Amino acid sequence: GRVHVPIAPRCNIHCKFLMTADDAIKHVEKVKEEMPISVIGVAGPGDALANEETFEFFKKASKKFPDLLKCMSTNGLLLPDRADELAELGINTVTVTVNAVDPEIGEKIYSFVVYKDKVYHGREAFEVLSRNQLEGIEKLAERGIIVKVNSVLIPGLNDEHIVDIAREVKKRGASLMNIIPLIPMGEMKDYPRPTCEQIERVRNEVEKIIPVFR
Repeated sequence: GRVHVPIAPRCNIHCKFLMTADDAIKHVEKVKEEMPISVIGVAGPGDALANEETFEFFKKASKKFPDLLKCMSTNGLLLPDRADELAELGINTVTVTVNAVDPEIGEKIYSFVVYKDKVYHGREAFEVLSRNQLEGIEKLAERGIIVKVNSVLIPGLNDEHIVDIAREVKKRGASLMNIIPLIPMGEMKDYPRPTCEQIERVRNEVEKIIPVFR
């Protein structure tokens, strides 16, 4: 019962691990006529916040679809600058991908970040992303938007660090954490998919700090 529309091509970060807005509206209305829908979301293919089409779409969906839950996923880089607008457009839930809170780990996950038309590399890239996404969680949460945090479990990189993430995002106002196992491909093809003993171990530990999606 959830429709995601692909209207957000541009991404503003490089992590190592199409419709117009009006065409997406017509798609939702056609899908609603054939299937019960309760949620509309924007999640990709890039970052939702890095694309003006995202906000044009939710503006129109506000009028045409007041009853539906509205959600989006983002890396959070633009959340401090867009959090107010998201609230005004009726976004109910935002999923923020947070893969580290310690820069010695985060610098190994992100290669660069593009923010206000400056390219940051390496450790500075993660520090900019991390500050913005964590502040963004609190700006969303204080406006009533449900914040869900996605964290990719990278064995040998952040596996023992996920509970630190959970403590930090809980302090900022997150409601739920979703631990996602790494699927190695291309960049970081040399990392393994986590064992299922490990994924359920970390889920059980995180659950003591914040609710976990299951």
